[PDB]
Amino acid sequence: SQVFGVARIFASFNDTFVHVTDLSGKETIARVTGGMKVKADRDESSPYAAMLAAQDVAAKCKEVGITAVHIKLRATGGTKTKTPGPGGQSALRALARSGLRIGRIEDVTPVPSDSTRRKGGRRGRRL
RNA sequence: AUUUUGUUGGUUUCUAGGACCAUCGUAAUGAUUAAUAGGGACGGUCGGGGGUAUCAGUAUUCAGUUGUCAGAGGUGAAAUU
Ligand SMILES: [Mg+2]
Ligand SMILES: [Mg+2]
Ligand SMILES: [Mg+2]
Ligand SMILES: [Mg+2]
Ligand SMILES: [Mg+2]
Ligand SMILES: [Mg+2]
Ligand SMILES: [Mg+2]
Ligand SMILES: [Mg+2]
Ligand SMILES: [Mg+2]
Ligand SMILES: [Mg+2]
Ligand SMILES: [Mg+2]
Repeated sequence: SQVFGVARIFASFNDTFVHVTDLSGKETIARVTGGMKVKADRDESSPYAAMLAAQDVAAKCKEVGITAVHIKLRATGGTKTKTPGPGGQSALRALARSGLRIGRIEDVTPVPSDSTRRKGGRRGRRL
């Protein structure tokens, strides 16, 4: 039927990565980040920049033959936050509205079974 | 050692006295509770109680392979990087 890639979306609170690979993930097809669409650091992770980033990703996918993708959304994970950034929601909707077909969706945020010390110190970051 | 042998040393038998040792007979012969104190034993347990080994788990970082290409990182915004 369709030809599937894998859209590995890494949405932090400082940027948004839209990365489409093959099934194995060893072959990169298109990688457009929210920082390639704006010249201000403060909105590299904006929903607007993620939508533009996803459209460029979707456009590149079409000329190579990728007609559908599976979604593997992730946050920063590790010792840091597990909730996805604001750009992860926009890049997914933009991909679906660009004529690309959507397959399976999964959260693949790396989650420790209790692990390393987190930055900030005992008293946290004081603001 | 309490008396007397006319008498003082006496003298050791004698007398009597505790103090024990044996036998027999008397006797209802002789051991307070087990504290909703405690200690101990025992029986099924119950615990992320402790120690010594042992087996996971993903994560972090670093490295090896790869894949693409312009930014990545970080913040309230940036910059050092
Ligand atoms: Mg940023
Ligand atoms: Mg730029
Ligand atoms: Mg410090
Ligand atoms: Mg405060
Ligand atoms: Mg006389
Ligand atoms: Mg008792
Ligand atoms: Mg026992
Ligand atoms: Mg896992
Ligand atoms: Mg530059
Ligand atoms: Mg520059
Ligand atoms: Mg950045």
